[PDB]
Amino acid sequence: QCVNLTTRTQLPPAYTNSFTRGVYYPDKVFRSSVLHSTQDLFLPFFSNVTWFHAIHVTKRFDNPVLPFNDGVYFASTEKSNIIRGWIFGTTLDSKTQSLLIVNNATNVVIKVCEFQFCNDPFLGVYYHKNNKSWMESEFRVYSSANNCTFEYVSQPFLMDLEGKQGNFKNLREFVFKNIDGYFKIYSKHTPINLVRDLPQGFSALEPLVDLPIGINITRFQTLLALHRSYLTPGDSSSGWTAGAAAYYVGYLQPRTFLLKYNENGTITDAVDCALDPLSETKCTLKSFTVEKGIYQTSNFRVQPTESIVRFPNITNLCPFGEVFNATRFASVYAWNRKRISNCVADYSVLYNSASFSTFKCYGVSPTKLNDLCFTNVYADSFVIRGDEVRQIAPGQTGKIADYNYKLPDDFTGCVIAWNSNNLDSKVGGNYNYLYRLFRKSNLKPFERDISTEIYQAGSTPCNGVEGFNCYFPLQSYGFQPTNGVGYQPYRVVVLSFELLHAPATVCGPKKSTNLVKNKCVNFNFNGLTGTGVLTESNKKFLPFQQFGRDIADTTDAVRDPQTLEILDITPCSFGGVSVITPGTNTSNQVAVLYQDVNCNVFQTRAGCLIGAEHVNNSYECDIPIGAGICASYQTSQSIIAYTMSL
Amino acid sequence: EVQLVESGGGLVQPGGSLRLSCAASGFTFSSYWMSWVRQAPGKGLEWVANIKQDGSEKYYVDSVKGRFTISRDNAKNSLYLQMNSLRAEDTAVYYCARGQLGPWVGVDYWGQGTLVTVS
Amino acid sequence: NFMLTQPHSVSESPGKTVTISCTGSSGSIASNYVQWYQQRPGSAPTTVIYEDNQRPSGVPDRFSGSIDSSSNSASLTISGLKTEDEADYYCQSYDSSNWVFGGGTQLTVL
Ligand SMILES: *[C@@H]1O[C@H](CO)[C@@H](O[C@@H]2O[C@H](CO)[C@@H](O)[C@H](O)[C@H]2NC(C)=O)[C@H](O)[C@H]1NC(C)=O
Ligand SMILES: *[C@@H]1O[C@H](CO)[C@@H](O)[C@H](O)[C@H]1NC(C)=O
Ligand SMILES: *[C@@H]1O[C@H](CO)[C@@H](O)[C@H](O)[C@H]1NC(C)=O
Ligand SMILES: *[C@@H]1O[C@H](CO)[C@@H](O)[C@H](O)[C@H]1NC(C)=O
Ligand SMILES: *[C@@H]1O[C@H](CO)[C@@H](O)[C@H](O)[C@H]1NC(C)=O
Ligand SMILES: *[C@@H]1O[C@H](CO)[C@@H](O)[C@H](O)[C@H]1NC(C)=O
Ligand SMILES: *[C@@H]1O[C@H](CO)[C@@H](O)[C@H](O)[C@H]1NC(C)=O
Ligand SMILES: *[C@@H]1O[C@H](CO)[C@@H](O)[C@H](O)[C@H]1NC(C)=O
Ligand SMILES: *[C@@H]1O[C@H](CO)[C@@H](O)[C@H](O)[C@H]1NC(C)=O
Repeated sequence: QCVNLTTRTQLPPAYTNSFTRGVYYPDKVFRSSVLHSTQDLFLPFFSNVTWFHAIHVTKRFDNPVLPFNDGVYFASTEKSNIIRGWIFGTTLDSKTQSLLIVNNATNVVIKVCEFQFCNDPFLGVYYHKNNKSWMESEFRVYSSANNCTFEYVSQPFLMDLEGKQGNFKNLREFVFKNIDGYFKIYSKHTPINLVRDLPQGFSALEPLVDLPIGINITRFQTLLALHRSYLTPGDSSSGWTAGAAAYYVGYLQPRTFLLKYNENGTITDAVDCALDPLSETKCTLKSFTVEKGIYQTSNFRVQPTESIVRFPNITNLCPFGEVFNATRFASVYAWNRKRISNCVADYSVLYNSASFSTFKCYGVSPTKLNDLCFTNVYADSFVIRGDEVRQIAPGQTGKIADYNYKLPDDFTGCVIAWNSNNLDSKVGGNYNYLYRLFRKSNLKPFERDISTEIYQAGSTPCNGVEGFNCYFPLQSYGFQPTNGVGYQPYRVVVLSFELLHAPATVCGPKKSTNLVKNKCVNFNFNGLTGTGVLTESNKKFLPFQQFGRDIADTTDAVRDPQTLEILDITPCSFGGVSVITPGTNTSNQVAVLYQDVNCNVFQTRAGCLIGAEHVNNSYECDIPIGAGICASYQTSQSIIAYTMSL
Repeated sequence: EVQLVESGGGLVQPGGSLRLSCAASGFTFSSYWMSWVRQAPGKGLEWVANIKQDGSEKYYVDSVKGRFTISRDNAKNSLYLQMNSLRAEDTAVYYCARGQLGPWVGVDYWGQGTLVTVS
Repeated sequence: NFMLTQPHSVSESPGKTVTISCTGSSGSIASNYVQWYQQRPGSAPTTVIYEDNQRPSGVPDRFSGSIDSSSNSASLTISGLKTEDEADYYCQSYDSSNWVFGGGTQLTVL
């Protein structure tokens, strides 16, 4: 069971700075006098860390459910042993496996099951009147659990439950990690005499235990113990005390560290590779001592920002006008067949209008039609009454669907239908439109018939004359101006798209973004995906060329198709980060040198030099740079660059 | 991410004239279909009107035929909805509905809307 | 005079698959596209199923649709039936230069 707290005045969390903290043994191996670099999750040096308060003198009780990232750092400068344990989980509602570490006064157990936590688990400490000792009775951390698969009891660590307000005398650090479902705990007790601003000392954290757990962890909470003496009434509403305590919480991120080992196989110092250029120079040379001279650590490369596309001027269009604006329409049994190819497809006016009645596109989705490029486009056209419009779709059967026009079951095209009653019928009605009622068998899809032979239905032939048991399959339509809506004539145009081995001849429209210049951008001018700047050239092009190369056979000149401008292609920038070092036991600052990148800061002939001040006078030089300019450490005193004296 | 802002209501009038506006941003206003959709409080959805991207064609439902008008422009990326001869049935919330290709793709775009009551 | 007929209270079931039917009477709904709209009660509506065979980006796959031309009805199926389903559904087709909307199918008890 648990109880809820009341709203009171708290203190906002503050931020402090770490000083060479969060270093542990990354493996279970022995290294003696070895400078070994490994990729593992540590705490970066001089990084922002989260700080919480736990001292009563007011009433600061802040234990939020902080998220669990990849590896955490937990440092506590505990003196009176107020901290008890830690809990972990994801949703904290008895739905997933969740972890419970409580270091109790008798023994340490590690149970991980679906316990039912409250909004703030805590341990209650009471002061007995007859017994002058502190004991813990309020076991309120959860309600109950259903089932689990793992449990572990640790060594019986002895605890003091007396709380005081004095200065801290011990410092405890804890590191919790979870790779591949394995739980890691790293800890080491280091006595110190300090209250705030943790010292710059170094202390590697030895592994403690390696419980295999195999669950997901994303949230965690901190457990604190309060005291109930005779001064407080004893109710957990507004009056309580907790002594003096403080804890720190940090988050680990993957970094590359070079670790120093002694003859005893213990870690002494650590140097980063992505924190300081001096640290990078130290860790690249695999040595803790750097002499004077030039050094190369890594490279420098600029990345593209935008991505511009300028297709050529689209003036090509498909003959979709007269195939829809046709004065005369053929019969259903003699439907027209028109092939459309070698043109840029334009369906925008096809779907932007709404005079049509049917826009059902089988096989392919009409929402993406400008992006699809096809080889052949076919368009049929016939007139059918409003009742026999659903028979056009494949699968359905009927007189029109099986005797005049049949579509395949794997159609990947579109059907366009609209109503035109006044145009297709006068006051007297139309009688020039024919259709088939009878046929020997069914019709295979995409097959039309022109023969108008008398159909016989019986067994006795009629000798090719009009009579009984044989009639005319071809018959006319009767149309009226005042007929029903379903009897009104409708014009149906069917679009068919197919793919063959020939190159695609129909394509959608092409967009064109605005052109920016003098910037490291990416462009695709129909023949290459080139990234670079686009400067203004002074060389004209013959009026038939779109590409352009150089002596080294590299595409470095492409003409803008819409404005007929000649633009050059140039890589943005690349190079390395060279560093000049005064040497060991002489200085600590370095200067960054670029070989050919063009930009305290001095613009030298041999690239860009920063961190070194140029002087006009010339002395003898010791550290070579190039182009008759060296660097030296001269008078405080800083790194100076000057022309070398012969 | 497309922002739609509507502020055209907030007052009651019997049989008067009302001015509703939908403001849109984050896309090209002159290349997609547009629509207006209203809902009575506690009732189902129903369609009011639609317009083409260039404003050439404007259609309404037969209930509001004869009255009502809709217009658009692409310079300021805004809509104009004007109403006249209101009735007591017009207590509804109004959404400016954005199209993609035409009347077949679907509405798929609804504003937050503005509460419009008459009394 | 096209209308779309659909119920008002269905799918009051925990954690399984239940289908909702939308049908018309004046004409065939399979000629044009029909769409399903999902509306938050008291806020902006949204859209769950469109194109009869598509769903907006970010929409979970639990929702699915189908077309039965024999009964002239459109079926919307929800599989997960999770805690984020408290809405009323609508069915929308197009006849000729006009739009008709469904009556509404309230779903609150999940
Ligand atoms: C023939 O096809 C063209 C192409 O769509 C139609 O021309 C358009 O007609 C609309 C009618 O309002 C105008 O708004 C457009 O400006 C026209 N565009 C062009 C490029 O001319 C034309 O209407 C069709 N003919 C018929 C009889 O419908
Ligand atoms: C830590 O963050 C705070 C605010 O986020 C900032 O004021 C402070 O300077 C940071 N500390 C360091 C060492 O950068
Ligand atoms: C200390 O706490 C643990 C945590 O569950 C518990 O198992 C143990 O019984 C407690 N010790 C005593 C003496 O109650
Ligand atoms: C019960 O334990 C089994 C392992 O034996 C585990 O797979 C299962 O998830 C547990 N039950 C629940 C509800 O998590
Ligand atoms: C736990 O969560 C992680 C990440 O969300 C996931 O990869 C893993 O499959 C989950 N395991 C269980 C048992 O839910
Ligand atoms: C560590 O090695 C040094 C080098 O001889 C030695 O003086 C020291 O006693 C060793 N410490 C331990 C704990 O073995
Ligand atoms: C490209 O077409 C536009 C109009 O579509 C025109 O203004 C421009 O001059 C054309 N570019 C040429 C011809 O280079
Ligand atoms: C370096 O760049 C600056 C500004 O971009 C320019 O003024 C200068 O001429 C460049 N240097 C060389 C050698 O091109
Ligand atoms: C060095 O002295 C010369 C003398 O004329 C002067 O022109 C130049 O600006 C000086 N350079 C610096 C960096 O002071």
